[PDB]
Amino acid sequence: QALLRILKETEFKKIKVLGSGAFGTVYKGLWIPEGEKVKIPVAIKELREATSPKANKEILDEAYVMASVDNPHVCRLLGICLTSTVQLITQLMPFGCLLDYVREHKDNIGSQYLLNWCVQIAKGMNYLEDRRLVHRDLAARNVLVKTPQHVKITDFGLAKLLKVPIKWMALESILHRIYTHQSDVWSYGVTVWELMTFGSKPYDGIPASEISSILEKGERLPQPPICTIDVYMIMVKCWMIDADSRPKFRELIIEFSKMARDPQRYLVIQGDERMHLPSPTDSNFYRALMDEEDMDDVVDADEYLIP
Ligand SMILES: O=C(Nc1cccc(Oc2ccc(Nc3ncnc4ccn(CCOCCO)c34)cc2Cl)c1)NC1CCCCC1
Repeated sequence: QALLRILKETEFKKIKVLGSGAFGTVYKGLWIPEGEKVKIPVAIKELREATSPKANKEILDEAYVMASVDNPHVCRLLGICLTSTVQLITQLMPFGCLLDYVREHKDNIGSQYLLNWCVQIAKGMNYLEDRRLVHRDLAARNVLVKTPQHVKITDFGLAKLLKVPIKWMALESILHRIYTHQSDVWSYGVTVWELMTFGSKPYDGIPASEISSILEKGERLPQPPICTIDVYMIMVKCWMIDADSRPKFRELIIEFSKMARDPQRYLVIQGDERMHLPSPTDSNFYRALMDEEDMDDVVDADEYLIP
């Protein structure tokens, strides 16, 4: 019944690799809770750096807060396994990361989807601010697609305890290692900019070492071709030097929700009205994650977790 489930090595299996980078490797696999006779599709993140049994209580305390998050726009930590390594277990998000998604589907993404994703991300970020949890690493690479209609924030927590994403960071975080919910708003603006450019790399060609001086001179990310000046001004406001003058996530939810009621007024996308995204049944990203032989008689995590 534990909110943070403590999993034995025997209670999960890594089936295939999903991704690999800085902090470690993510696998698609199955959660098979002991004696419960049920198989749950999960992702498994195994951290690169070794762990000691001493820091374990500090990791568990941090992990408890991550396991406590319950919002439809935030991924919940389902379980943890601490041995020589730290392994984290979460619900498999069967469409992958949003950064990749928008790059892939740039020809079938309408203004309605883009604006709805902005709303969902702000709602998730507002929920973390209610839990007094600064994300520190919001970016489109850390948002996951549950269905084309529904995205979720991931990769928050353990950050201060365990490469620097300079181009997403607020100026005060770069200069003084100040992180707050208002620095998260700055990263949210870069995130929205990534979505609206269908996954462009921010400040392409500018080296990370020069970013602080460019921001001090007043330079910012340019207006995405699809964005009206109403939408671009929201982004610009997220990057004000004065962190207290930036929008709050609560205010962002309101503004983007208004835009989402009349989407073609705020984004100009050629052929907008005719754009459709492949369903779970019609998707080959989805069917590639799920048509494996070992992904046979499974139960979705949201279902299993009905108390
Ligand atoms: O890790 C966290 N916190 C944290 C917070 C919550 C959960 C959580 O667990 C996971 C997070 C992400 C993923 N990945 C995926 N999950 C689901 N479906 C897919 C599909 C493709 N992927 C792969 C692409 O994922 C993109 C996101 O990386 C997926 C896997 C797990 Cl288990 C870790 N903080 C770190 C802070 C810095 C130091 C190290 C800890």
